[PDB]
Amino acid sequence: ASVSEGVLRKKYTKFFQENIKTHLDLKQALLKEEKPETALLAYSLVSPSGYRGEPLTERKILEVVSLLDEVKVDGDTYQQLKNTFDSISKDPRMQVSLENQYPGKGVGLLVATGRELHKASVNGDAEAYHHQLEQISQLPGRDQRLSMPMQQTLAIGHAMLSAEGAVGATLGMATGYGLNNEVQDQLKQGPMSGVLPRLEISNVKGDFTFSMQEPAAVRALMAYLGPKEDTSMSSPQAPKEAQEMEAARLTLKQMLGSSPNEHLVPDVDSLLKLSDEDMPSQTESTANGAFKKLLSEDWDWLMPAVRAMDKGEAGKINEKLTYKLPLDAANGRVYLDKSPNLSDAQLDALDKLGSPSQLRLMYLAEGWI
Amino acid sequence: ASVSEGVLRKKYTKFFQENIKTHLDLKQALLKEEKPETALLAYSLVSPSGYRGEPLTERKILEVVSLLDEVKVDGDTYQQLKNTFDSISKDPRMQVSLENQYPGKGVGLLVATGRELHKASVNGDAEAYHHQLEQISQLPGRDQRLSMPMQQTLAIGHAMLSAEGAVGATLGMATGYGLNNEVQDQLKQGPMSGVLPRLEISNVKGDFTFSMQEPAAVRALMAYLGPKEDTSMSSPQAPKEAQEMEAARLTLKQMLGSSPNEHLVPDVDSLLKLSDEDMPSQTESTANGAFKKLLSEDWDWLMPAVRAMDKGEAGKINEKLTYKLPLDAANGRVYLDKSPNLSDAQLDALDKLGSPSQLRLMYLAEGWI
Amino acid sequence: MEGVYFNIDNGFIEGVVRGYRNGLLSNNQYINLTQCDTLEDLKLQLSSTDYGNFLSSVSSESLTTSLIQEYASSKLYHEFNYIRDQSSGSTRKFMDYITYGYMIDNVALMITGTIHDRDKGEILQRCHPLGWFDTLPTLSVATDLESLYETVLVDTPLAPYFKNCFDTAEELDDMNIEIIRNKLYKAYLEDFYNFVTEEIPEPAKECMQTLLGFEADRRSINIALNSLQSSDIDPDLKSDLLPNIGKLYPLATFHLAQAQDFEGVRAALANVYEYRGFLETGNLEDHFYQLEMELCRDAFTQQFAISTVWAWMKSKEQEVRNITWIAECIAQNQRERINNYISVY
Repeated sequence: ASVSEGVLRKKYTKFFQENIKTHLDLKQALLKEEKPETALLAYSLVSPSGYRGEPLTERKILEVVSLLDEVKVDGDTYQQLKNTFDSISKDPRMQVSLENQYPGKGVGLLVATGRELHKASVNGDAEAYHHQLEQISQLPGRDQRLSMPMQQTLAIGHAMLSAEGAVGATLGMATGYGLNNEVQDQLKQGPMSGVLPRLEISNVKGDFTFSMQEPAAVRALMAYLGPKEDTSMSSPQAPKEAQEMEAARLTLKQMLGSSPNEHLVPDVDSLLKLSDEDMPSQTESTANGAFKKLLSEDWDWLMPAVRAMDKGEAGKINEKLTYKLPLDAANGRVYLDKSPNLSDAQLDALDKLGSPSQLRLMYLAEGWI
Repeated sequence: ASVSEGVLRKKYTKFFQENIKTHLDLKQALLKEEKPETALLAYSLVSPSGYRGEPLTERKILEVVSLLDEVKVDGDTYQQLKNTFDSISKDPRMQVSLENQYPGKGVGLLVATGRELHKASVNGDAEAYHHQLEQISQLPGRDQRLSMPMQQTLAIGHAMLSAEGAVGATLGMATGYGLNNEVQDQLKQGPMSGVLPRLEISNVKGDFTFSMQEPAAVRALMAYLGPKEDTSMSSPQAPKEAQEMEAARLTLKQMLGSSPNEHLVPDVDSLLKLSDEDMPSQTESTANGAFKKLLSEDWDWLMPAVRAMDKGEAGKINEKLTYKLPLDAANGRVYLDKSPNLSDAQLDALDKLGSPSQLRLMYLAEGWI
Repeated sequence: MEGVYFNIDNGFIEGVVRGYRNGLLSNNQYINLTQCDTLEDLKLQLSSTDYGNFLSSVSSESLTTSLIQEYASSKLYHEFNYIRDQSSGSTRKFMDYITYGYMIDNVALMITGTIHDRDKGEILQRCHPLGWFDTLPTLSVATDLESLYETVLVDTPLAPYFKNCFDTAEELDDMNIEIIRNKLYKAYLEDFYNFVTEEIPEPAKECMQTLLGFEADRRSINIALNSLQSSDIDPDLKSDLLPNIGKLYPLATFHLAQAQDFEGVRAALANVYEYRGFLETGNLEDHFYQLEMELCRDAFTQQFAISTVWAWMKSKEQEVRNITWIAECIAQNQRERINNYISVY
């Protein structure tokens, strides 16, 4: 109802037939019709980074992200995303989020193997947590333009880190490469992520440009959309620079599904505790322990529990999820059942959350709650 | 709709009962009815070669090609073939085609075995290419009088060369005959080729006569029907000798299904390339690579793809040929499918050919394309 | 060899089944049954055979074709139960495997009658008393196929055969029950073929392999000729109904699975040599019955073999079918097609 991609490289193959290797003199070749003002909008994805600081300026995936930037039918939903990005790119608060995920821009064989079997299992769980999360935003009431490609990027990024865990554990066990490029070529097959705008950054440290199909720029965008608004920056008392970067911030936080009351501060650190005043308020702390139970009790229970909660029917969770599996016993097949044993205390806490925001479920899939 | 043979040697057994061993004084015995002018037409197959240069003049297969020359019901289709042959036998261009297929008319054990296992496998493929080609001319829109016995002759000729490959590979491996006559007697069982006229040749080098149920005279007839007409030899500017041997040439080339625009120059040589001006024009070069894909992915895909192309439905080839076969895996039967993965570039080139000519498919079955 | 260790347990059983075999009707006895005028003449004529004094103590006026086929089937069933009681070891197992194939038909019949809201006692009769399995009348409750299976079918010997049947999960109608039953009989024939391949000795092994091959081939041709009715069936959803045993599976069940019209089935069977003599002529069922009786006749030439039990069972069933057909033609005054019995002896 909100997203429909394709993989037809033969419908518009004239843009990829000749050896076009120049960012300049490509807008005339990208017109190709009697439409001019809307063919420049698909060129706006690569145009601020089309000259400054890039190698060879036309990599073979930079055209398919610009060809399949389908603005031909609809020119409203992508323009709203383009009016919001580069309006979000003004405060240092987005920029300090784009510096935490980055740098500056014998018995010892049993230990080093276990450090990389832990890496292959954490990233194998977290990749599965985004596959059952791209079918929660398939349910009615959600949206798919911002929710789908944001978490399709992360599921590709966890599939590569999980592959590097046990390829490294194999080459260390069989000793005490070309396999990482074979799996990198394999995960680009099949579908591909929807096009989001470019998120250029210009400041006193230079003029930077990130990609938003990188798993580290996605991971810093959702950390920006976390915290609630304050008493400042949205009142008309301060018309200075705030209302064009705060209403652009809240129109993405609502676009996931998070109301401006919802706080959602991250957790990962090297410290013991986080703080005192930004703590979850024991109604969602009881509820976050119920969602973690649904992630780690079955591979298929998070989607029909959110579906049962959008209808306001979050008290029938113990009965709508029960199903029966067989068991060979000493008396025969018995057909016992598996139910999520949600207690009444955390079944009540799922009621006071009206619907889980998509931003809350994506912090949960990254281990930030 | 165009051919119906038989094998009843008891319906007209009076012509083969007595020991008739003379070509002369056989036309009175071949009359056998109140019909005279049409019984001479069945005698015209062996009559120009009935006296000059032959051994014993009545071999036991030369009567069954003359008895089953069935002109009793229809006297029009064979007469049109007899008006065309010996009118084709006038130019040197047919005669120089009938001189290219003719002469003038330890570790060394592993090498000599591999030269004859290559001979048994090339001729075993090319025999199979004519069995699924005698059911393409069974489809509606084709004809069977000239197409069937021309390529039934070749499939017998490849079955004997394939038998000589591994009989020779057996007697060389078991050392470092009567088996070739046992397989020659076997391939004359069952059906038999339809009767084509005799193709006599008279020139300054002598008076020759070939057979057209020999695989080497068939192979030189289709090399003559290949090239297109020129600006000369069909215009009324040259009424000298051309229009009776050029319109006889084009009425066989159309009888296969080849329009006079179609060129189809052969390929086999001892050189690197062929020429510059007779090259295929990249619409059929892309299409000939699509037919070679259909010959060498399955034993049953050439006939339902030509059948799908005569209807103008040559864009649904990827879906009308897909079928599923089982596969024992580690999880059970899975029933995966096999499809001809024709790309869109060579699926378009099969559209610009309206229908494959039977002459094009027979060069393909001989490796000349 | 085969005559060495066989008789130790099976010599008495083999001799008694050959004695049962010597009472099969030959051609002259069927002609004498054909020449009867009324039905009491048929009773008196059957009295001078191995059957005799079987319709004694019935009546002289309550004699009906249905009563004759009931008693002629009950004599068969009592003889089979005697031979099954006198056995042990592998022969007892083999006869239980003979029983399971009728148990499958009773399952399908009871479910189908339960759909149409018929009586328990109506479906309990005409329900083939050899495949009994005590918890059979409980199949008339709880229409849903799961609520049959998780309650009563797991404790039956038909429990390992529903490994495919849980694909559709709704209430049943007349085509779903037949899809189920075909999957049952497929898994069943392959279980019994792999049983014969590993335990039964060799001269009985080859005879049972060719008889099971013919059973699988007959049911494959019947499913291919009944599946082209008014429905849309994926060849993936039809090839799970044709058994992986027989002389037409390695490649000829493939063209049966991919076939649309009657000519597709004719072209599919055109290359198997024993077949393609069947579809171009009349009653297509009589060819299967005739070929089954010829194979069962060829099974009685091996002496140290327990294929004799299966061959005699099928021959005696064909004999009961022939006597029922002759009794119908006598009682209904329809003597035009009375000579369409199938007699090989």
